[PDB]
Amino acid sequence: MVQRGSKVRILRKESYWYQEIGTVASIDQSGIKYPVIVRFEKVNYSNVNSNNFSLDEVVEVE
Amino acid sequence: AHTVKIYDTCIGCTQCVRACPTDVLEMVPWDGCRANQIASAPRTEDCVGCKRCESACPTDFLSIRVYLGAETTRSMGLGY
Amino acid sequence: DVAGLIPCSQSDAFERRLKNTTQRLENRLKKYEPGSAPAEALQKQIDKTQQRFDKYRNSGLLCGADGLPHLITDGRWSHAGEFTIPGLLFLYIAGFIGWSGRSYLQAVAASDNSTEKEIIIDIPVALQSVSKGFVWPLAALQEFSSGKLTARDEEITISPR
Amino acid sequence: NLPSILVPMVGIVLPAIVMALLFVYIETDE
Amino acid sequence: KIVIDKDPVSTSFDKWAVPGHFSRTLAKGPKTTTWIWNLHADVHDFDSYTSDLEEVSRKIFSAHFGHLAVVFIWLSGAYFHGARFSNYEAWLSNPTTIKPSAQVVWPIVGQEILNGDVGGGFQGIQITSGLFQMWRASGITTELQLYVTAIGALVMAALMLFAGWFHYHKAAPKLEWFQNAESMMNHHLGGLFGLGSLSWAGHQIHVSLPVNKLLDSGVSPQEIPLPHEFILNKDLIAQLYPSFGQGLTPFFTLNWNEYSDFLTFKGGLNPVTGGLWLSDSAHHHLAIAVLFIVAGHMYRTNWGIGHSMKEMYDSHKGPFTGEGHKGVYEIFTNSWHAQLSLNLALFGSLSIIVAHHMYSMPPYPYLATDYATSLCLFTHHVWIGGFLIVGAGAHAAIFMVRDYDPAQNYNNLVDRVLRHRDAIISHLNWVCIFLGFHSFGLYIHNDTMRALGRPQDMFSDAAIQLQPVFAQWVQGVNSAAAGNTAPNALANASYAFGGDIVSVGGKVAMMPISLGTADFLVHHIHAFTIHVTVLILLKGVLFARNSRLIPDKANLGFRFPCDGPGRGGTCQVSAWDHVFLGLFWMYNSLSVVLFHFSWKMQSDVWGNVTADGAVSHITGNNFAQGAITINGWLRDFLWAQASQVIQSYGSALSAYGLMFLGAHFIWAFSLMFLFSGRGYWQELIESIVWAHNKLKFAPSIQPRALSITQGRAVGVAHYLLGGIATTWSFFHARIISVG
Amino acid sequence: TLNLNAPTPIFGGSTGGLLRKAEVEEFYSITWTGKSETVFELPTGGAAIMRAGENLLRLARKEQCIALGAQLKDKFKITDYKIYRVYPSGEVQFLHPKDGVFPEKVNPGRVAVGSNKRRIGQNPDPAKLKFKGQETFDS
Amino acid sequence: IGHLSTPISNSSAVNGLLANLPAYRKGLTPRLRGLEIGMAHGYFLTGPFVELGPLRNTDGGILYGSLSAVGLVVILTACLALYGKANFSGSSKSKDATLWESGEGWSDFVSGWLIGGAGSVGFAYLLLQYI
Amino acid sequence: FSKYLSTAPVIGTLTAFFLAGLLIEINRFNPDLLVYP
Ligand code: CLA
Ligand code: CLA
Ligand code: CLA
Ligand SMILES: CC1=C(C/C=C(\C)CCC[C@H](C)CCC[C@H](C)CCCC(C)C)C(=O)c2ccccc2C1=O
Ligand code: SF4
Ligand code: SF4
Repeated sequence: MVQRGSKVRILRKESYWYQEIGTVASIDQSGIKYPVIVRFEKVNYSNVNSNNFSLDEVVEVE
Repeated sequence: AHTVKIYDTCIGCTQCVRACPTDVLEMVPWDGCRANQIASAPRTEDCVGCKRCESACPTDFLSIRVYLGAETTRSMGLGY
Repeated sequence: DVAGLIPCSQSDAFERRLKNTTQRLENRLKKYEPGSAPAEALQKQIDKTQQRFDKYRNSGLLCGADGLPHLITDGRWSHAGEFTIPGLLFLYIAGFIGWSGRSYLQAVAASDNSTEKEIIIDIPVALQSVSKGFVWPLAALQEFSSGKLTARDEEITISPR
Repeated sequence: NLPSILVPMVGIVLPAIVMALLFVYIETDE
Repeated sequence: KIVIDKDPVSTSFDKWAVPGHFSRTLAKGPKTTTWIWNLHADVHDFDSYTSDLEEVSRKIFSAHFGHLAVVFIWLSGAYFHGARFSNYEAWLSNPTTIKPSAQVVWPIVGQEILNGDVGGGFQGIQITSGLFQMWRASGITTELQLYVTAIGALVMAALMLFAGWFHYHKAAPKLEWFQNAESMMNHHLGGLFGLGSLSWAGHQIHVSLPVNKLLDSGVSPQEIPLPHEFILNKDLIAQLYPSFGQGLTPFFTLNWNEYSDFLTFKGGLNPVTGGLWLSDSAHHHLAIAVLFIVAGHMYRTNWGIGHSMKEMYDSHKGPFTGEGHKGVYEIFTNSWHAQLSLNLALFGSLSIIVAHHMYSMPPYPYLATDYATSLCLFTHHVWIGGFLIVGAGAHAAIFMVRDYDPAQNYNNLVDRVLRHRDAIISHLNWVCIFLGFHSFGLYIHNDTMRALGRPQDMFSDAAIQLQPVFAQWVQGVNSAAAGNTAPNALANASYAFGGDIVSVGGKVAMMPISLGTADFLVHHIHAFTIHVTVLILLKGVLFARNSRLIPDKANLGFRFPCDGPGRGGTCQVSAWDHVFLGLFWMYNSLSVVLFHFSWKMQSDVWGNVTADGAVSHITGNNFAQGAITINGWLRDFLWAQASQVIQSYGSALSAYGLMFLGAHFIWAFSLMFLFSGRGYWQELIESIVWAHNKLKFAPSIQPRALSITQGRAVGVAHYLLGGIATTWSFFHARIISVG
Repeated sequence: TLNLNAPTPIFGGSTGGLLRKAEVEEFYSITWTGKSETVFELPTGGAAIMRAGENLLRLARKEQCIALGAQLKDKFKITDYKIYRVYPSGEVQFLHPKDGVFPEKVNPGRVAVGSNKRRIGQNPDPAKLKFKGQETFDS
Repeated sequence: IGHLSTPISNSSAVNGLLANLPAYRKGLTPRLRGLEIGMAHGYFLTGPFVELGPLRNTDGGILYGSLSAVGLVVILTACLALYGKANFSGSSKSKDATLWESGEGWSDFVSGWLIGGAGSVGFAYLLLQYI
Repeated sequence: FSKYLSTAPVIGTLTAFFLAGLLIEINRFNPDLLVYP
């Protein structure tokens, strides 16, 4: 279980920020798949900084 | 025709639909939640393959993909 | 004498390059007025030539059949000043500029706006990294031993497999 | 003498034949 | 009506800190490294971020002051280096023998070998800019007059730079001060062009003509009185052309015939120098002034009399063309790009007209015998002119994307050209293919005929003749025109059409450039290469908004790389990419014009004259039978005349040899950007960010590959720089040695 | 339906439109009501004038209809554009709005065509689908 | 309206020349209109071959030049046969039903181009070497 | 203006102006340094 503000590492192998550190901005309090919103320092090639991940793709390195 | 497949990491952002220049895409309600949406491509025969729907998807490594298949007269974008 | 290369003090092809370089400048001098300003600039050019042939004769260089000084990199210590000595002189200077820009970026990245400080360069943090950059052959030794010079592969981003 | 017959045969005539069967084989249809 | 604003912009350094301050897209910080190139791309494009035409035009006005500053700064350096570091004083005593020179090179690592034996008691770089011949025609005899002019340009540079600060920060004019085109046309015609040619006509009479009358009598540059003495001492201006003793009473009483000795119509070349007669050019700009001052009283202002350009276009409409020119005035007083493209078209079209009128009618004394300068003066202004014509097709395309309004343009002359553009482009498409076959294929025919041992079947002068009869006739009506249809002129408009050989020194100043079978071929190569260059640029203009392929190409922009790999692939569809492709074709077109020029003159025109009168040219009349085949263009021109740019190592021409190979590098380096694409490098950089992220020092400004539009731009920039600077080095090292 | 005949805009021009492809198979027509007599750019060349109308325009491509149908929604705010594709020498009537509403708006009763119940990193290798009729993205 | 209306578009001075050429003329059968087309093009095609040839000042040049021009017509008979083999497959009908739209006569048109093409090449050989 | 001189193009130029002029003045008093003597 990840909470907001927690510094996570992404295990989604397709992501631009795979195996990189980001801070969770929020989690969605419903049963929606991919609820974990992580904000990253580094922008991807579409110059965005957020994505929706699941709890299986993140860890709790804090 | 080019194949357009929409993956489940979509968020109902509606951005790829309004960036389509040939009116391929549309928004549809979702089954398991009945509140959020997803894009859908019921008119893939109209698809020219411009990949403007991939330039508008906000998810990291976009939820809608375009695979350039066989080239008909519509997908070649020919006025003749 | 390592590859049939005679030294340049007894190499006659090298001593004949000097005879033709000054003869191509004395005939360039022979037409001008002797007290003029282009006349003295050719004698400054003639004597600058004589200061490179006498600099290469006494340095013990190796001239071939053409008469040009060849360099020998296998590094021998009798020919150490060709590549080994300015190469060591190179490697400290390049590693100084290398470790300075690396120490600058690690200091800047743990701040509020890191990308801002790459455009406008913080002269405090820039001159700090010069102070941390002069000690780099010592500073990288305890940096590599501490485990914080490199990163493990679970921390870097990597293309999908 | 055989060069004078053979080189305008495969230089001109024989390409014009194989261009004809190919162009019919391309633009035919089932 | 002058209307301004008082202090709209403060004079602060708060925005000097932040780069990218002007736009909402920038100044947030570079998250990637494209921002470093996004900043330098859209700075001087004021129209994008600022959405007020009043604010846009104030930026544009005060910026030309800054460009006026850098020209004056550059002009002072032309005058300073002629004052200090030149042999201009020794050159006036012997202008044929002594090579013109400035730019002494410092005694460092060996580049003081470039300070060569250039003439007299001076050592420097033999320059090819013609400033020595321009200052002699201006009358300058000592270096003090060059030194004060270098100071005079720097105070003028500060005057323009202060005026750009003043007219944006302090007193910026409103929009209505800029939209007054009739008062602007009135002022620039009579004032800038008329008084500028009236006041220069004053210099050529009082200053240039007296000192040149004694210089072509050949006394000394020291014995000649200073040019203020020709204003003060009226007895001194009476011993040479004694019509100054009557004053301005021939002028006001219309008895202008008394000025028949310093306002002539002699019209030839000076037999002592090989330049135009200065009394012709004195009479010239005086006649140009009155035509320009009178024409500046044409357009209407706040005094009622005068033409209105809005009502000349209304009721200039035919039955073919619908509503006529109705709307082109309102387009031209609102679009800054349509004003830019048209003023760029005829600035670059003029710059090639300047090149053609200056080798054949050499305006300056000892410019014609200076083959080292007359070729570089031609090849410069041709090259300057072709860049500006590409900027015409560029800025006409930027007009179409955001300044074109369909509501203002219904059935006018912009609408009706955008409605039959498929008829314009395809008929332009055919005429390139017709000209490419029937001009280049006549070289391919002549290669194949001379290779097969069939020299009687090619197109030559001893073969199937293609004589240029429409140009040889025009050579006849202009060579026999002095005395019959221009009866007051003593000699022809030029010696290029027909006339004697003017021989100044031992060398040809000018001689009749004949036309033959080879000249038919190259002039149709020129007709072909221009028509493709038009075809790429005009396709970009007419299809800048839409096509059958992309119907919303103006919604995507003037400068975007592609609409994707669909519709078969839509790479280089935008209006910017046609400007990018036309740059090579402009490079392709102009480089043949300069290859045509450099060998036409060396074989048929330029050369030496013996003591009897026979001419021996430079390359020896080998343009007639060599320049009809591509092998003769390779063997007798590019291989045979680059024998001075490669045998130049170890001599004073060595920096031409180093610029030769060094520009082959930058040309070939450009193909790395042109042939390849971006997404290779963006995954190659992903291996180099890793090897920097491994040692924990990867930059926070994330490294990106150059964009698709930038990678095209950085590849065309090094392409032109690589080939022009090769042609720069080949031309300079050749004609300095032989001419 | 297409309501042909409907008045063409007052145009008279455009080499660049509706050539021989239209008479054999598949041309398109966009129909709208323009609430002025104002000028608008065509995808062919630029002007016509929109009628009071019932305005109709026969275009060559569907891509040219949505480009014009975007201009009427942008510049004139007339979003009532209703494109078609013709009969016997054409294919399919009533192309847009396909379900009585714009595709960016949600409408129940639509079915998610081309949806995938997986991500893109969960796509199989092509070696697993080698020598089969399956493709590496279809489900 | 989709087509542009210039003042010289639909002019009767050139719409009468189009309606009377043997490609649009109403009274002709495909054997006759192939002959009229073939007689015109074969007549001028021997023009450039006899005056611009590899051999022009020979015995010799009028025959071999005209031998080259019938060489083009026998090539272009194949092109008119191959265009009819390809574009009229099954004699593909269309909306107009002319010689150019559906096939319907096409084997006679190529022979008509063959007869008139080889005729006027040889007919102009008479007026050049003789007459 | 001092915060302007800390920006990348100017401080990329004046240090390159410094490092070039370092190398330029070296070759004037110490010409033709092939090897270490
Ligand atoms: C590779 C094979 C090939 C061969 C063997 C030839 C042979 C020839 N060509 Mg070349 N040509 C070729 C390919 C070839 N061509 C290609 C690929 C090009 C494009 C680069 C050319 C471009 C070219 C030009 C522009 C010309 C030639 C000409 C010639 C003729 C020069 C000698 C001559 O005049 O005899 C004298 C003989 C004659 C003048 C008449 C020959 C008999 C004619 C061609 C056929 C008679 C018709 C016959 C009933 C049926 C058709 C048979 C035919 C298709 C073989 C010779 C027949 C010249 C020529 O005369 O063209 C006809 C000429 O002007 N060629
Ligand atoms: C000297 C005092 C001074 C000061 C403090 C300012 C300050 C300002 N000016 Mg002003 N202005 C001035 C004089 C001054 N200006 C002059 C002399 C001119 C006439 C050129 C102008 C014309 C002008 C315009 C049109 C605009 C400004 C603007 C500005 C504001 C932002 C500019 C900026 O931050 O970029 C600083 C820019 C630089 C440091 C680059 C200067 C480039 C110079 C002029 C030419 C360099 C080319 C050179 C020849 C190099 C060639 C290549 C090389 C390799 C050889 C800032 C308040 C902008 C504004 O107010 O936006 C709302 C704006 O649009 N100024
Ligand atoms: C030298 C290399 C080269 C060549 C040959 C061409 C040729 C052409 N370019 Mg290209 N182009 C080039 C470099 C070249 N370009 C480069 C580097 C760029 C990137 C900037 C471009 C970008 C470009 C643009 C943007 C455009 C062109 C266009 C054209 C065409 C102009 C039409 C014409 O006159 O054809 C005449 C044909 C020739 C001159 C070729 C000579 C061949 C001889 C005469 C005939 C061949 C002999 C024989 C019959 C061969 C057949 C026998 C065989 C089959 C057995 C022509 C095909 C334009 C176009 O297509 O518009 C119509 C156009 O708009 N090109
Ligand atoms: C080589 C190449 C690249 C890679 C080139 C890049 C990334 C440019 C980077 C090179 C410059 C020189 C980096 C400059 C870095 C610093 C500014 C250096 C500062 C040094 C100071 C001392 C001045 C592309 O991105 C590309 C894209 C599209 C088509 C072709 C190509 C292409 O050919
Ligand atoms: S484009 Fe992709 S991310 Fe955006 S709404 Fe459509 S499916 Fe979701
Ligand atoms: S490729 Fe283009 S046309 Fe096809 S769905 Fe995506 S945006 Fe629409």
